[PDB]
Amino acid sequence: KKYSIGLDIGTNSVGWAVITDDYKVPSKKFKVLGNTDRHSIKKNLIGALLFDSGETAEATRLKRTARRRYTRRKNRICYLQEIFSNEMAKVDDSFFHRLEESFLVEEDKKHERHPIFGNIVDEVAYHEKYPTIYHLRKKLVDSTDKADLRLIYLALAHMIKFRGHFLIEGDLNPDNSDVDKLFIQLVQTYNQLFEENPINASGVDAKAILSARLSKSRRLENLIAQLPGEKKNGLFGNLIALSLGLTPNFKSNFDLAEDAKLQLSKDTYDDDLDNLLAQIGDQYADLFLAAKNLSDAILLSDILRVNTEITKAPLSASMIKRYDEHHQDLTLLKALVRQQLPEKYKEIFFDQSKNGYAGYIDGGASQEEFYKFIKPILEKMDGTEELLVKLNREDLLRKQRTFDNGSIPHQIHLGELHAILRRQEDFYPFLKDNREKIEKILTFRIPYYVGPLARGNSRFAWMTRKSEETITPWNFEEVVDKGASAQSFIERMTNFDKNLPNEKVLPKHSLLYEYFTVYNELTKVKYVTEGMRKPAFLSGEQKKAIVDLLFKTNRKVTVKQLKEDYFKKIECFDSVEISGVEDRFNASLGTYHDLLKIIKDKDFLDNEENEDILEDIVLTLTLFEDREMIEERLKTYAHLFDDKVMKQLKRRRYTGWGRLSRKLINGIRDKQSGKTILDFLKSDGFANRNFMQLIHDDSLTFKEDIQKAQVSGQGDSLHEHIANLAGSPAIKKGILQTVKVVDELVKVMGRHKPENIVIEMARENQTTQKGQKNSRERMKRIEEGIKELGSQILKEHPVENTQLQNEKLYLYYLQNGRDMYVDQELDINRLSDYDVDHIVPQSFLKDDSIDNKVLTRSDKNRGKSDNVPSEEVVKKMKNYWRQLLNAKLITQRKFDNLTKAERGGLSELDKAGFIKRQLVETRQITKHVAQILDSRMNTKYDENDKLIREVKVITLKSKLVSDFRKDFQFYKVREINNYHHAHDAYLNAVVGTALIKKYPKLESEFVYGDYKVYDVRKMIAKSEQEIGKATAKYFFYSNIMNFFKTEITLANGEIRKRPLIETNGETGEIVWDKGRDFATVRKVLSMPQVNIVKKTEVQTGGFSKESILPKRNSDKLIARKKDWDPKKYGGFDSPTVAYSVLVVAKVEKGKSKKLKSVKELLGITIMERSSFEKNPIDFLEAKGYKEVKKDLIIKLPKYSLFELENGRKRMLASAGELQKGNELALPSKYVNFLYLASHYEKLKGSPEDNEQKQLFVEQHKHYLDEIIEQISEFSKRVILADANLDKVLSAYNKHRDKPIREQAENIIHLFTLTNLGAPAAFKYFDTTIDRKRYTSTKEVLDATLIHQSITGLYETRIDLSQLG
Amino acid sequence: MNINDLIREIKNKDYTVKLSGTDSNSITQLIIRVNNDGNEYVISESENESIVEKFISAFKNGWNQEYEDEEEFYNDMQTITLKSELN
RNA sequence: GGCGCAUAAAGAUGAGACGCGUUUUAGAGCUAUGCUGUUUUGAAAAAAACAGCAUAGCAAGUUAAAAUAAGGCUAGUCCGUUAUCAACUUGAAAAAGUGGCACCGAGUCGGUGCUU
Repeated sequence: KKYSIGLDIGTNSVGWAVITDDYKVPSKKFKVLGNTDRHSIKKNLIGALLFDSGETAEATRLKRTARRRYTRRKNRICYLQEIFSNEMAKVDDSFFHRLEESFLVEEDKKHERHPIFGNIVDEVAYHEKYPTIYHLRKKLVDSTDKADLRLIYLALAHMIKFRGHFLIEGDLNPDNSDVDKLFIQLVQTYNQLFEENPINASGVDAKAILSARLSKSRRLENLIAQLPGEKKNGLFGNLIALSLGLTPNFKSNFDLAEDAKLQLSKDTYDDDLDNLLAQIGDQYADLFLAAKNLSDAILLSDILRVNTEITKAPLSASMIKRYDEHHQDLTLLKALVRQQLPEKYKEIFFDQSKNGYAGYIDGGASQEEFYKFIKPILEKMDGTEELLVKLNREDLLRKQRTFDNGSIPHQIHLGELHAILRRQEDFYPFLKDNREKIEKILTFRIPYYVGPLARGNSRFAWMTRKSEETITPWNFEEVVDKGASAQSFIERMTNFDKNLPNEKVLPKHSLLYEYFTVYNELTKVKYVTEGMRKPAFLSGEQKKAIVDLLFKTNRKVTVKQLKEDYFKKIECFDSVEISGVEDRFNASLGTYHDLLKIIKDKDFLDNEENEDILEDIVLTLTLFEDREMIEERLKTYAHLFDDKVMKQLKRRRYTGWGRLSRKLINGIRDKQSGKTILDFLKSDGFANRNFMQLIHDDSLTFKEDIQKAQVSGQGDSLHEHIANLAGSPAIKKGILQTVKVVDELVKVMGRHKPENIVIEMARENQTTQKGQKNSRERMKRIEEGIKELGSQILKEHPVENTQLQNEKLYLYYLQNGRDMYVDQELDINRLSDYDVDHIVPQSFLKDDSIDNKVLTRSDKNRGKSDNVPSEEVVKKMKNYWRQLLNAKLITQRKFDNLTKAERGGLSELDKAGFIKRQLVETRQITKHVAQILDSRMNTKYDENDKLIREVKVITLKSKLVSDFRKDFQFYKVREINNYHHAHDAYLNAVVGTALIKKYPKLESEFVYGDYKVYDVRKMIAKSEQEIGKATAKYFFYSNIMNFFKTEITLANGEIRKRPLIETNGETGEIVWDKGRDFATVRKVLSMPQVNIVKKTEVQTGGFSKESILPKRNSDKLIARKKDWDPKKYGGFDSPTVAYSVLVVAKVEKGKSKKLKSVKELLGITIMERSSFEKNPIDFLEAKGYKEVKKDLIIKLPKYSLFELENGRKRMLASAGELQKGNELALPSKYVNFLYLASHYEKLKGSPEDNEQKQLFVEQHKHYLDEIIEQISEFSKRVILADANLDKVLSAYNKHRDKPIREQAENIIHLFTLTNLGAPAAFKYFDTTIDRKRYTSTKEVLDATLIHQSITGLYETRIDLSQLG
Repeated sequence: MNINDLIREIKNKDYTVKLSGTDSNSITQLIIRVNNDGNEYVISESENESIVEKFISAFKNGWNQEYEDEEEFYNDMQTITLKSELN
């Protein structure tokens, strides 16, 4: 039985379909497992697979980092206890035990309630003598007297847990800490970045302006007023305002799509800037790094202000002066309140619920809520000056422990610790004998290259241990082999190229890679010298000359710098039409300018032998971060550099990764040529090509050369192969589930291998569907065109961006009110019957772009041919269209489309292009899917190595099946029901297998493998129509869907009519049965049984909701620790039910507590799952259930399908609720009438079906009441939402005489009431009908459990009511 | 106003949101799970009104509707009526 | 679909560190009014509150300790929210195995015939 399989790959579903030769969908009676009356179910062999998406591994990485950092923190506390173990035991024994039980209730505690000092008296005098710990800190640095042991331990014990960022390197000096050198570092970055428009910041004083307190926004324009001028919205201006703490926009600063707001204090910055970076390019991230660094300098000058007794008192005096300003400012403020208002004094100070004082201190609030609360109220107060300066200065009432503590360099804690150790070195000699251990503890830092301290037990770490003892920070060097472990860190952190595996890719800023990309921009340069009329690609003499001149001179090179400084300075040409680069270069030798600026030796950089030396330096400056292994790795290069630049070279860094490896560029060669990719970029003859053609040169060796490496060596199983891929995790989950569905699928049909496997896959978009993300872009095209013209069309008719998407008006604004074909003026009001004709008609390429469609009055203004537009028009209009050329109204591609009449007509290369745009599969991961499905199915070798390729792997593109679907009107409303995916995969099989029937002769372009290389250099006829049943040519017309039609309309009303039942000439076998295929396939798509399987899951993830709630006494809380009361200590709430167990047991009924045989649902947390697997029956007797019956323990996961009366299918949501399962069988004429009802204003084609489909919409008003009938008498069987149903029926009866379009739109919105999964809300015309779910679960006990296979073709039906 | 407006800030309140939708599956039913339970909440995207405007248009009010289990959730959403409008 | 310049881009991935935030406790609340409690002089009320309670008015109000997914054993200054998954058949797992074909019609698949 010959058959083939259609598939479709999204990210939540996969469509699977089985077709036969006449495209009749098969159907089989099936075996039923369980205990029902029915023992066979006839099912159609077509459906889809639904499943929840596959999340990335980011959150688990973050919580892993959090657990590790709290682990190291607590173990630092354990270290400090280890040093002060004995002497603290000398004075007071249970002190550390008091610190251990600081968290309990005094009932639960077994020592004194006062942790510090034991008594009441020294504790009260402790808080009165020292209110904070900072007073104690500044006391202990500025002391001569002895102090208490537990006091000093508590001091330095505070000094360990909070140590500030290690992100500065070195010590505190104006090279890295003052605002002047870092500000001028930013200045050199800015002017040295641009090289044009040089600004000055020499005589200005950013220390005096930025350092002293004032208003921030008032400070903002002042530094603008000290520089000569950029703007108040300058890039430097918004940059420095960003560095102060204001969060500016950067939309108009770079002319980007959306707004570009960044908050440095927000945690979004560390990737949101990255998404900003992807809209500007990588050249600016160092400038943003300098902005962040200078912002840290501003914050450091903000926190340190005291400078009088600066001898070892940098911090604590500033903190306690801030404490005092809080104190006296509170007193004067309260005196101002009671002095002025005896109302709202309680609302400020006794509230803790309205963002007041008590909320900012004792309640739950923040400083934004408090300042935003008090600011009009304090503004209302009668006499109140010199406090708004604290409002704009953030100075009033500000606490100690804030979010601005993230600025603190650890050296302040280091030396501040250190002076305390100097004042205490004399009294307590243990400190004197342990001080290097103390500063060693504080200054410890696990490097990047080391990684975690495993013992081979991790999944993630790679440490090797040169000695074998406990890894301790006293003697950290005694264990670590940095060479071997860091060598693994070189190996564990490099990536492998897909385009060249078994090899390590390059860093991003390699000199080799930058030569690759600068040459990859210069390979597209095709310049016209004025007098040859020839855009000629460059020579290696020319390219090497320019690289010798310009790319070794400056980074950002414009075209006027280019043609001025080369073509006239060297070559003496005035105007050269350099067609490739518009203004500036996408690639630049920035690292070349870096190191050439550093070591100042052009001979050293132009050596061919120091290149791999620079690969070592680029590699080490790429990877490592800890400076010691930075410098020793270049002690190998201690010879070349005489230590001056090595005072600087260790600082400079580079991040990123190249997409290629050196063995793919400067590795393999053409054996015919003996040339690397660099050699082709410096010598590609007359035809200099881009690297995408260097891969895809099918005549040349490089597709074979890469492809012999793309095949694996010793291949692993399926799972590691899927782990080798490149995409989202969810698309990989779609690949794996696709393979599983193919596996069970071929296990269904006789265990016979299939014949053709078609794949469609396109996903991962977030571009907001281009409704309003495009009118600003094409409106910007209007503003550029009108900007160059000056013929102000926007003075007599300005239009709106809701109506800018419609192509008629937009094409009217494109051509400056002048028609292309006839030199005439297109009138304003007659745009309705104005015609939209294509450059190349609808028989050669299905194109709806701007690049093809132009606006005119008549179709006959073009000429008389389906060929290129007539030479009585282009030669006629070679002036105004060249004005469109000079003003950039058209691209060069659309230019040669319009000036294709220069080429006479459509050539072999033309139809070569139009055929090779329909079918060339250009997604990498799609070809990988084709390889993985290729490996499993075809496995019969021969005596040779030949894969006997019985199974064809056909890959299509969405334009073919999509435009087939739209042309033959088999419409697709994504919102009726989930059946549409299976119909999409079915049509994928239709178009794919129709291609393998009609054209087997060029299977080698849309099937992976090695078929015949016979192509369209001879399959295109060099003349008109080939003869009947004697055609060696493919066809004439570049569309491949023409033979499904009846009429092939030419550009003259001419019906090219192709034969009815299509065959193939070389086979003599029929390929298209036009007489019955559309009633057949239309009968297929209207089928009421389509296999829908929502895939089951075991719910994993986090334990519960994480925000810790206060100590109430509700009995549904989960304790944080096992010794902690959920009442007397609080805890978490709302756990995560992994899966629901179904249990028969006996509860103790009534006051007599007698065994009552029940069968009830029970939810399971994830926090009890491993306990449930370890012993379930002891867990359930621990739950309070007796007489467990283990053979009736029914594990019911999430989305386990249940069946009720009339086939009322419902999906099991969790233990607490249900979800809704049955589907909708809709006749296809209703689907089409809702489609064209929805598409009435956006029909997008010829007026024949605009009027035809329009009147056809106007026919069937009956269909609307038939659809509401279907939802009516359908919804009473399975939904049972009675009041909602009467609301929508009555509301439907109200607005019956509505305008048709939006009425049908509200019908489409009314279809959500049926759909699968969660209950939703929706809005018929104005009345938004509220959702309604089913929290009940008692009915499922009396229902039909169904277990499903992964294709839903082995149902297993279990009845709960038959169970005892 | 954006999608990751709602994702990040409703993420910041102690709920879980993990939407699922891309081409060609032209549906973007985000999931809410107002209780960590089978009481998940859902809004789609359809052709006329983006899911931001579906969200704020669906939650200008408090909780006042039928179910007595979700109301604090709606109160949470009440706060995020006002933050994105005046930032 | 965006073909967005006929071209087609960019991808999972894992190591370091801060800063919060949250929660419980320590941060003795003071005075006046009224109440429950034992004393006190008492054949019973009767202050001495030492306490607790509630209500008013006052008073201060910034910080610390601990934990930060339950915990696990392999006990490491490691790991625990990723991917992975119907059922029954064995098998510790790893895994492997488990179900006829044509024809007719279509309201969630049903019916007919044959092979058994």
